[PDB]
Amino acid sequence: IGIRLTLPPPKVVDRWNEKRAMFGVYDNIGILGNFEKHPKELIRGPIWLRGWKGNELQRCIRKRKMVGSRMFADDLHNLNKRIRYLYKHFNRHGKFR
Amino acid sequence: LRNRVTDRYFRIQEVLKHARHFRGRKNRCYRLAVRTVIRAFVKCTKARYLKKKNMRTLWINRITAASQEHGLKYPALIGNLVKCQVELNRKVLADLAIYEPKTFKSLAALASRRRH
Amino acid sequence: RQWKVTSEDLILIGNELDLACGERIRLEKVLLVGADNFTLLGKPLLGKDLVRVEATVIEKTESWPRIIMRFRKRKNFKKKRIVTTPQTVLRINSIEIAPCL
Amino acid sequence: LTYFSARKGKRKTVKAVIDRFLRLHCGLWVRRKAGYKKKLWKKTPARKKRLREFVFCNKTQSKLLDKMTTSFWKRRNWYVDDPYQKYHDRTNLKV
Amino acid sequence: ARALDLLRGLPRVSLANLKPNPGSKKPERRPRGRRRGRKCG
Amino acid sequence: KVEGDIWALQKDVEDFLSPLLGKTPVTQVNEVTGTLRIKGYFDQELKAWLLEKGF
Amino acid sequence: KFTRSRIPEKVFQASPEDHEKYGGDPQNPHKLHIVTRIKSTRRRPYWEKDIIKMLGLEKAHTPQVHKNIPSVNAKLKVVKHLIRIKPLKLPQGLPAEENMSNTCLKSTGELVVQW
Amino acid sequence: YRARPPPRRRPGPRWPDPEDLLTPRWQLGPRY
Amino acid sequence: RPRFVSLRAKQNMIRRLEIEAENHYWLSMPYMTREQERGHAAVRRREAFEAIKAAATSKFPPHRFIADQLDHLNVTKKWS
RNA sequence: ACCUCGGAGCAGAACCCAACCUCCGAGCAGUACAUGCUAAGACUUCACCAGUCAAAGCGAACCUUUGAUCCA
RNA sequence: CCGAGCCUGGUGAUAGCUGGUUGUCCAAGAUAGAAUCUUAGUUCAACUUUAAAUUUGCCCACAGAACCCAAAUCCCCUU
RNA sequence: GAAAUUGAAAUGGCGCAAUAGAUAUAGUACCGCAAGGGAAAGACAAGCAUAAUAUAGCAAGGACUAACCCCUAUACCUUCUGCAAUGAAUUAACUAGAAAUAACUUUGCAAGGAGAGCCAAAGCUAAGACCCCCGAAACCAGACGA
Ligand SMILES: [Mg+2]
Ligand SMILES: [Mg+2]
Ligand SMILES: [Mg+2]
Ligand SMILES: [Mg+2]
Ligand SMILES: [Mg+2]
Ligand SMILES: [Mg+2]
Ligand SMILES: [Mg+2]
Ligand SMILES: [Mg+2]
Ligand SMILES: [Mg+2]
Ligand SMILES: [Mg+2]
Ligand SMILES: [Mg+2]
Ligand SMILES: [Mg+2]
Repeated sequence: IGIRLTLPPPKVVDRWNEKRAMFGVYDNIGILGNFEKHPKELIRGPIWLRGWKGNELQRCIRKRKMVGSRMFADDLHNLNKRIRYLYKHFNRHGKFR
Repeated sequence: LRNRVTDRYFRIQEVLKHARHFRGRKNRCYRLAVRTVIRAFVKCTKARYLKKKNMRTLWINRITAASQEHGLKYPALIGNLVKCQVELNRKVLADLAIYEPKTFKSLAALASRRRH
Repeated sequence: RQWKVTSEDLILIGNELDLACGERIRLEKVLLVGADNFTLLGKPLLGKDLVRVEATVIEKTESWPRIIMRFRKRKNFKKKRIVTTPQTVLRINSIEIAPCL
Repeated sequence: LTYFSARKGKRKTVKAVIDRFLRLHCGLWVRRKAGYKKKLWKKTPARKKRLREFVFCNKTQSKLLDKMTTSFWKRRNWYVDDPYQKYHDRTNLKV
Repeated sequence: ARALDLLRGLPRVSLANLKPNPGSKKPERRPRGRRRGRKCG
Repeated sequence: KVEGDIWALQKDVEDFLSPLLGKTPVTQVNEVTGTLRIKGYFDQELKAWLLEKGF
Repeated sequence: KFTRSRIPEKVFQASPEDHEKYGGDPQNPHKLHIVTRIKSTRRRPYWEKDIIKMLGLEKAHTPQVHKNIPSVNAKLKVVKHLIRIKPLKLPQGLPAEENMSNTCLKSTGELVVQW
Repeated sequence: YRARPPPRRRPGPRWPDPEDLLTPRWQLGPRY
Repeated sequence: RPRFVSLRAKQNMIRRLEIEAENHYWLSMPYMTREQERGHAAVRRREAFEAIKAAATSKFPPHRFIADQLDHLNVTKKWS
């Protein structure tokens, strides 16, 4: 019974809408534009992870460092608790030493 | 629930179809069905030895009956046929006993003659 | 194996024979030939001059799926395999004997 | 050790290792012998000579020390008059 | 080069034809199934 | 950085290196990347040989 | 303790009665053994298992030809309770290249060049 | 479609207004 | 519970003992002496180990072909 | 009562071992004050730590029982 | 529900302890010394797996291994 | 676990879709003296009935003309050295391997690599692969309670 008895409504995808059609444009902004701009400057997203990557602990540390003062109170409390938990887990748990 | 299983119906049915002829809830409930289906398949796999073993026992019983009809014992029949270089196997000898009694009579007479 | 055979009989070999369907064949290892009133016994084989048993490849099939399951309790040991064996159905067309005794 | 520090997210160096072992760049670790300064008056001259020596570590000891130090301690250092400059590299080594 | 002639022969290179170089992508091992589940290593 | 018949280069390298080794050297020809990988260290000999060939 | 067994050399000194019984001439001895494993190496010491592997007798009832020389014989002595040894008999001599593919090992221990 | 204009560095010097509270302190000193 | 030895078990043991006695006899007559056999197989043994060493030292990654890389484009081959 | 080390039983014949256990003695004493310094090659108490032996060379003369790191 | 109330928070406390740890198929895969506030754990060793390099490895015939006063073992040309 | 020093530009979803996503239809109902806790839900599965049962037994398998009768067959998981012990009425849904130091593999470039910093005596850069879930008695802080 864990199965739907009707076909789901058809999902139509426009492969040639503007977003898909122009996807990838300016990814070579650096090597084709005399390196005035780095391609990572094209990234739109959270201010604390534009052109940067890390595990959950590093992401949380960076978020606290960069926008911690602007965070809501309980969100910041949750982030502090999460950093503490992730520190304990990554530095004290695991199969490997 | 980013990724959820949608095939569980078919995964369950693959086992339930083999369980459909069981007794009780073993034919309906997957938790019980899967255990009995595994046992059924293991029995099926192991029974290919017993089929061969029982067929030879059946052939030997039938040959013993047919040869006792002619006063021979099965060891005498088999051994003397071997000594006469007749390489008929037990399946064929049982078939001859059932369906060609005169041929089996000839074989029994030959075995007794060889013995004598 | 040894097959007890007569004309028009069907025989199921549990392997492929490298023969096209409808192809005629001579079964060369005849151990026994018998009639209502007499039988001939090879020691262990009858001669080619005496008997001629001919068959025809009627079918080339696979067997029904056979399950091989292994299970050992309390060892997380469970394995399943499905095997289909090639098969050939032969029809025995004729048995001929010759007066070469 | 600390695999991810709470302030930088970086792996930390166990400074007990740095205070005790010298790493040759090729991957060898040199150390002093334990007790080389202890109660020398009751040790034979041969034992004292053995204790005064700089000694290499095992493969597994070296692997442990490599894990316990970060890549900074495993770099090429061109010190002016390093006594270990010649020992920093291996020569005529087959496998 | 003969490789470019082979390209001329072959279908168009698109985003549906791309494949990583063999040996550059190890399979991911995850703890499901008889061999990698249970006590999960 | 090999262009053209990497297999011809492999044959030439084997011919040039077998007298040195006493056996035909074992090699891998990456035709895709245009590289030739030879087991063993022969960098100096191969550099001199390619200089003689004029590359 | 259980250890390797040192068989006294008198065990392997045939008597004229043995010669008559088994039909082998001590002068001009047979060149090759046919050894078959007839007993399981399970429940036997690791050294017997190793000797069986070395002699290539892993499969039971599968004849293996070996030289009748002291080293091979020492190994065979180590595993003599697990094997059957019979001399290889060559009534027509060793096979020639022409009939190398037409040989057969008769159950009597004779390699016949016709089959 | 036509691509949006390529991203470019803002030409000339960028002088943040010191009155704004959100301008970073490093953008106000003599080093900047 | 005690166990007892049957006539069949005794006969089986006797058969095995007879086989072993024949093994003793056939092992009692070496063809060569220990001094004669010394080194008579050395050349073949050396060649066999040379083959083993060659196999051990010839291990290397297999070749890679532009044809193999480019054949993957056929996954989108259609009928026009 | 013992906990470390050494010697003997306790292992008949390379080593290892009867742990637990039995007896004994050492946390040394005597000697010398090159009884120094260096250095090939080895042993090893089944890991490591530690512990042994040592040619050649240099220099004087002309050996028989334990404890790491840190810290002072 | 007091040998020390209840609630919230620190808190996903900690647990060398208990329990659980989800597709298919193949393959390799075994008891073992030391130290340890340590014997319900761990680290090293041994074993184990994968990849790699190279050349010898196992078995062993003699010869050889103590005086005090057994079965076997070690070692290695051959094979 | 620093600092000197160095100096980043600027309306969307490879998110969930009613056990998910907020606890939320709602801090409501309900529970508590109180502080507090805190929901549910809206659009031929199991269980039965049609149709109780037939000697014998992990309930099946080999079969068979034939359901049973014949023959073979000491449930599963986990924990024990191994069988005893643990867990499981059953269905549906949910429910548990997160990552670095090196390595290895595949690219790039190569005595140099890397889009400053770093490494380099073939290295450097990039990617791929690998480190679970539930559970105490507790401790402390601040409230709430005679
Ligand atoms: Mg497994
Ligand atoms: Mg002692
Ligand atoms: Mg040692
Ligand atoms: Mg109360
Ligand atoms: Mg926990
Ligand atoms: Mg296996
Ligand atoms: Mg302690
Ligand atoms: Mg414990
Ligand atoms: Mg909800
Ligand atoms: Mg139903
Ligand atoms: Mg229960
Ligand atoms: Mg009152």
